[PDB]
Amino acid sequence: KIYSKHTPILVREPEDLPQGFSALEPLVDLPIGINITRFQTLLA
Amino acid sequence: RSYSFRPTYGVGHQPYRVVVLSFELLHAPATVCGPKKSTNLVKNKCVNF
Amino acid sequence: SVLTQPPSASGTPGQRVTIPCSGSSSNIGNNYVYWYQQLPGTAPKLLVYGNNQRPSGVPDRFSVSKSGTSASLAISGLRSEDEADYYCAAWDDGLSGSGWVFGGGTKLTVL
Amino acid sequence: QVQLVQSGAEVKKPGASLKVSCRASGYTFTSHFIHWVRQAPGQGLEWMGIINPSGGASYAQNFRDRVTMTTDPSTSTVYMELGSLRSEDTAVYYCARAEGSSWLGWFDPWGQGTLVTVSS
Repeated sequence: KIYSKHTPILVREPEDLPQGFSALEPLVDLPIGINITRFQTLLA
Repeated sequence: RSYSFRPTYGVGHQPYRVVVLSFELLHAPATVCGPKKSTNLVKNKCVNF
Repeated sequence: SVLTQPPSASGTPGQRVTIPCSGSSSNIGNNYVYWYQQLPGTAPKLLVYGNNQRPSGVPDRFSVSKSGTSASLAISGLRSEDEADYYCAAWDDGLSGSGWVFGGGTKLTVL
Repeated sequence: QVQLVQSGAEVKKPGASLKVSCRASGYTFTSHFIHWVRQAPGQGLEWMGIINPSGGASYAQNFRDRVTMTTDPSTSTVYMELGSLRSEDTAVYYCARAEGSSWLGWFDPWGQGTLVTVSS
């Protein structure tokens, strides 16, 4: 399950994480059935 | 070894096309299912459709 | 000689002529039926093919129908020149060999 | 003219062989399959052999291992050799043709037919 929230709105300096709240709609479900314990991110 | 497919050979020697609709032994979540039926709509009645 | 065909046909004058062609489901039920008219001493000629399309220039006096695993040819208003030979052609599968086995031959007599 | 010409069977002697030449005219040889038809007196039609315009061939189940039959795409002619004659040869033979796709096809060309008679 991939509970996703793509928010194209912020106007503020980066600093630390902001103060706020918002839910996360469910978008992506895969019945892949495999077991994963290890992962990496795709750095450029 | 090779084949021998000629019109001389009768029934039982012509090639037969075979497809096997096997499945996993119900271990992973179900991802394929058959067709589902349908029923007309009834408004304001003690019906369980 | 698996196929069975009448040796001859008889009937009173002024009656419609009906010829039944019955076989199996492999050659008629599962395959198209070819209807040939053969003249005495002449090679057979294809007249009816596919039961849906007909060659141009053929009058519609003859009629053909298919029911179940059999077919019937109906001719209305028999004339003296209708005495000829008629052949059923279909693809059959035999134990010895599978192919296009035709009929034996039907002979008509007019008194 | 569009015609398939085949020479009739002549008289012969025991221990000899009969050669029949079938030639197609009026159309290209590599356009229609070549088919054999047999008709006995007072009997329907029987078929023996198949020769493709360019490819293999199908022999006769009953007349196998003793009939020479091949193809030659040079003169648009084919030759059939018969040996070990028998009284069963008394019939009329059609060296006919069919459509270019076999199975569901029209038998547009017909042959005159060769009368073969073997007797003692």
